This record gives sequence, structure tokens and C-alpha cells, in this order.
Amino acid sequence: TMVLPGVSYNETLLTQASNDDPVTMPLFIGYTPPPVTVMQPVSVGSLT
Amino acid sequence: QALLDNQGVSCNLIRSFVGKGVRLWGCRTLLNEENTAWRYIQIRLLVSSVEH
Repeated sequence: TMVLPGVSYNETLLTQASNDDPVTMPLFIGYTPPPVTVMQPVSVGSLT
Repeated sequence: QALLDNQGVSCNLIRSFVGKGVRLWGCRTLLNEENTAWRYIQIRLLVSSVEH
């Protein structure tokens, strides 16, 4: 019938952080220059 | 894990603690009830001495 103090831990949060805007990202949609997919966008670090 | 059913009247549990001694763990009278100020045994007894 009894009960302990029930210290009741909880916490809260943060993080709006979402920022991206990948609208300014271009997509090069050419053929393969002669083993990629025929279909997927591929990110580019550099021309190198 | 029986007597945890709070359908019969209340108890006073006694608990052995780890970093401190066997600590008393119940003061709530067998009025198994939430609103009458006649749980909390000290309340029953504080008035009675004043009555005395």
C-alpha cells in the first residue's frame, strides 16, 4: 500500500538546427563519360 | 509484490537502506483514503494531545 519519494527525473531539449537549403545545389544530368547507376544523383567534391 | 494492491487498507513499510540504516517507510493510517486528514498518523496524534 506504500510508496517511495518518487524523485521523478526528466529533462528537456534544444536544436532548431535545420538549415540546409539545397535549392542552390546544381545537378549535372548527363550520360556517363565512358560503374555508376543510370539513375541516381551523385555528389561531387571536386573535379579532382 | 502482494500487498501492493491498494484495495485493502494501507500498511507501514520498513526498509533497510544502503548508505544509511533501516529507515522507516510508512506513516498513513488505515483510512485507505485520500482526502480525510486522518492518514499521516502524526496528524491523528497531534490533535489528540491538544484535546488532552
